[PDB]
Amino acid sequence: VHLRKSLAPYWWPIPRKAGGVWAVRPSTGPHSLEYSLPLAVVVRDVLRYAKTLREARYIISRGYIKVDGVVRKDYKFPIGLMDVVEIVPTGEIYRVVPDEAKYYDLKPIPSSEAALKPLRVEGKTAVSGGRIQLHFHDGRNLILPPDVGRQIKTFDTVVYDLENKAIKTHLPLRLGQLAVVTHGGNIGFVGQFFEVVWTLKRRQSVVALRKGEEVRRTILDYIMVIGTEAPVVKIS
Amino acid sequence: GGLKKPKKKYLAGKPKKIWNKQLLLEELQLMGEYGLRNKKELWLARARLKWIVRRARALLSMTAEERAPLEVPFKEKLYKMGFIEDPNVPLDRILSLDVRAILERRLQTLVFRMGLAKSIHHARQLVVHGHVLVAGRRVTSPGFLVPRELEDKITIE
Amino acid sequence: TVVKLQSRPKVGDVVTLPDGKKVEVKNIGVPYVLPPAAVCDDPLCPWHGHLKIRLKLLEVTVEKVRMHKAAVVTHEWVHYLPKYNRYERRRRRMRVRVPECIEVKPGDKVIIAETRPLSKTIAWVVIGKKEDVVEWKAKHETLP
Amino acid sequence: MKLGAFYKGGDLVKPSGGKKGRVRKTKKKALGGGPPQIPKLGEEDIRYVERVRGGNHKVRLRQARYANVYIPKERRHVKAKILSIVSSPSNPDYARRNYIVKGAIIQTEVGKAVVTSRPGQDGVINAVLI
RNA sequence: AAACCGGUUGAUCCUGCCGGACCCGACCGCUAUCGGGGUAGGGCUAAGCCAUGCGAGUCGCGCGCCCGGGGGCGCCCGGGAGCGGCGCACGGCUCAGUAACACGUGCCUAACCUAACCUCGGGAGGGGGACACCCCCGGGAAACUGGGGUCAAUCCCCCAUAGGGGAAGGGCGCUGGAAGGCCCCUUCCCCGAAAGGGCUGGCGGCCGAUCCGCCGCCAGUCGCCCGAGGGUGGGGGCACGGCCCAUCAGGUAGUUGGCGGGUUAAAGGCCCGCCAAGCCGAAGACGGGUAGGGGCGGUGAGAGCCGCGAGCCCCGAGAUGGGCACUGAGACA
Ligand SMILES: [Mg+2]
Ligand SMILES: [Mg+2]
Ligand SMILES: [Mg+2]
Ligand SMILES: [Mg+2]
Ligand SMILES: [Mg+2]
Ligand SMILES: [Mg+2]
Ligand SMILES: [Mg+2]
Ligand SMILES: [Mg+2]
Ligand SMILES: [Mg+2]
Ligand SMILES: [Mg+2]
Ligand SMILES: [Mg+2]
Ligand SMILES: [Mg+2]
Ligand SMILES: [Mg+2]
Ligand SMILES: [Mg+2]
Ligand SMILES: [Mg+2]
Ligand SMILES: [Mg+2]
Ligand SMILES: [Mg+2]
Ligand SMILES: [Mg+2]
Ligand SMILES: [Mg+2]
Ligand SMILES: [Zn+2]
Repeated sequence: VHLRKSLAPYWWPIPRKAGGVWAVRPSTGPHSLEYSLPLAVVVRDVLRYAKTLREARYIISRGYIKVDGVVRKDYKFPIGLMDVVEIVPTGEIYRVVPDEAKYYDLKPIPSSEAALKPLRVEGKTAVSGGRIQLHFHDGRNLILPPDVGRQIKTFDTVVYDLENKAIKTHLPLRLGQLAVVTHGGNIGFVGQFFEVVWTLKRRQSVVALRKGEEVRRTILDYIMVIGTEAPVVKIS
Repeated sequence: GGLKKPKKKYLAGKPKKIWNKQLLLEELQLMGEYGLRNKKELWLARARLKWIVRRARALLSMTAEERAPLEVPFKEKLYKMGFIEDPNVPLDRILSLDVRAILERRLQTLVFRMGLAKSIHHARQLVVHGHVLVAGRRVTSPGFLVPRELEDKITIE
Repeated sequence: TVVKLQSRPKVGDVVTLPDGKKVEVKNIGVPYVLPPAAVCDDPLCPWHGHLKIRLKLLEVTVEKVRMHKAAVVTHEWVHYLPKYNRYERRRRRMRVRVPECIEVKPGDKVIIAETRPLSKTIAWVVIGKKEDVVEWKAKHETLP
Repeated sequence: MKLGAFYKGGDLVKPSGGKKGRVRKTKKKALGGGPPQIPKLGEEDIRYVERVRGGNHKVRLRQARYANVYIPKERRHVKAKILSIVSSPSNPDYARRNYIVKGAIIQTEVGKAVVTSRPGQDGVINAVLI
């Protein structure tokens, strides 16, 4: 399967005309094609550690790159929102976070919050045994007992332990929390949740965010709760 | 189903009626003073002049709020190129800008107007053979439109 | 198969026909349309059957009711012509499904909703007449 | 199966009755269909498992002898035997050729039952006693 | 630069055509030094016919065998013909068919499938077989191909359990705008997994220089099966938008709908049995003609006109004309 350079996502940090007629195509990983960047692009463009595609594949082939605690040796692995990228031989850590300019950015983070990942609940399914399965914004799943999974509704953000496969902290979606817009024109904006026009489809509800006193509006689908007045993990 | 291809950039200054006597007389004067090669170079200067004037025309038609972010930067950019003299004139003052102001910015003209050569055609020959250094680098295109700040760096070999 | 009612029921009501079967007025997910004033047992009915509709709604007028459990309605809109800067009124005829619990006549304005295809030309069903509509507003919660 | 002989693609006729051209020259294999596989009344049960679209499998009853008749009045399931097909309301030619389809009547050992499954697709005859 | 100029009269004011001046596209004539940038070139002509060559492979960390060099612990390395896995449905070309759910925009699939990959939960027990390369022979002009012997597998098959499908009755519960869905309970019928395989290191045991392995365990790593979701690709549906002709006015009879079925991965007159007479049309049916649709492009001060709507990108269709299937996640290639 190919990806023409014209059909590449608009926000990717690559020149549109100059270059080849091809772009590296992500291999159906834990994100969406429109909202993910392949690992070889990050190693060559965003970190500039490789000057060619073979050099980027060589760096990835050694297992030097760790993505969310798992060494990825696939150069077409997709990276997306709230993912933790760690470079082993240099010890630097980044969290791909919603950016006001690049639309998605590699921000350095402290080593303590490297195992933590904030995940937005995209939905729940009832599985065998009566347990509940949670689906997150990057396709990741987590099966829970029925009573604990009853109190986690959709669009709630949960801080997930990659190290323990557990839920550190559950952040319900209520009016008055700190949210970051994760898609759309108003990307990168972090503000208080203070207004909602509940539509018939909840995913299409109009939501307003405030930062004293710049007010931006989006739909309810495009905002992730990052907690109260203090963001739980460094995003900006 | 249409593929874009580049078009001539000197068409805006080209006259649609070339066979006018007074038009032929005025243009023949301009080629003589500044030593141009053909009418294409002369029209290319006018095409630049039409850009500066048509842009200033549209900025006048824009609202006061819309004009505000672009008004001063437009005049400032005109000043730095050396076309205008005051970067603080009224916007309607730019409308009467004259094509000779663009022709003076040509690198061939500056070599002659700085006394670095015997004649304007000699100064074209100086740039062509590569004896004119602009800030230490050889700039061999006689139609180079030098900006204001680079003008003092023009030397000979 | 169709039993009329002296009064209209609500969503979730269960009514038993003379055949003794119990029919529950389902919730079709549209809160500004009242259920019909009679009950049918058609499995392809959206009120009293398994038919699922989408959230696309259109308001049309009945033109021909001579097909079995279907009707010919007309859909109207306005088209802007940029060259003349004027409008043109356009209309298109559509085939829709008319359930037994809902009675329609020509000239009447009804409500239709997109479903899965039911025949070669029918993919919309009469949710209910215009008079069964009810004013509806969203919710606007704001933190001061 | 996906056979072009049983193509399930759209007609070449408009709702106005006029004819329209062919946008595609060939018949797509995805839109292909298959011949009927409803079982025939036989002295033993023969089941055929068929590979279908996406590498899935469908159980086909080539030849039917028993029916899983269920008694509503008693709430018991019996794997009774089948003696004859009484009548097929969808088409009498199914009963006339001893072919079992959903909605058909069968005079089983326990009595009569109405076939409640699609024996060409389910692969078994689930029956409910009348 | 929002422009006019020539021409009907003996002369004049009009009307009204035709010409001049400009830009771009194709072909052609005369002439032709250099460089830079650019997704220019049998499209506007036959989807006319073709000599010749090149145009999809890769993996020894799935598998046995053979050969050569080296070394003793248990093998190292190079090579050969193969089996086997994955890919070859992407990529490249062209513009006949198509006035259509083809294309564009905006929405759906609560009516669907999806190998490779990601995440969560669970699993990997027992037992068999065959066919290549090769060896002994061939047959045939060649294409191709026969018989016997013989070593393997991540090759093929069986058994178990998990799981899965159907029919039926109940439910607290989940999702979701809305359950013919998911989950739990009960009854029966039916189908029905897996490669613990490779590598590395460690341990121990069996065995022998005619062996250079086999076995048990442990860890690391790459893999295999099931359930759920995502991802990607694809099938299908809807509202609206975009040619000309009335010297084309009535057309349609599976035609329009209903009920019951078959088939499909899945809804549907998709197909079939029965019932009705409906469906489209002057707001232009039907018929004819032309054309792949869009992003877009040329021109003009603009409204607009035109398509040079060839080249670049997206969707569609096709592979001498017309059909039909195998394999496969996916082709009717
Ligand atoms: Mg159809
Ligand atoms: Mg004009
Ligand atoms: Mg005269
Ligand atoms: Mg004319
Ligand atoms: Mg040709
Ligand atoms: Mg391996
Ligand atoms: Mg080999
Ligand atoms: Mg091979
Ligand atoms: Mg292709
Ligand atoms: Mg043999
Ligand atoms: Mg296998
Ligand atoms: Mg299930
Ligand atoms: Mg078995
Ligand atoms: Mg085995
Ligand atoms: Mg069906
Ligand atoms: Mg038909
Ligand atoms: Mg070409
Ligand atoms: Mg053919
Ligand atoms: Mg072929
Ligand atoms: Zn009803």
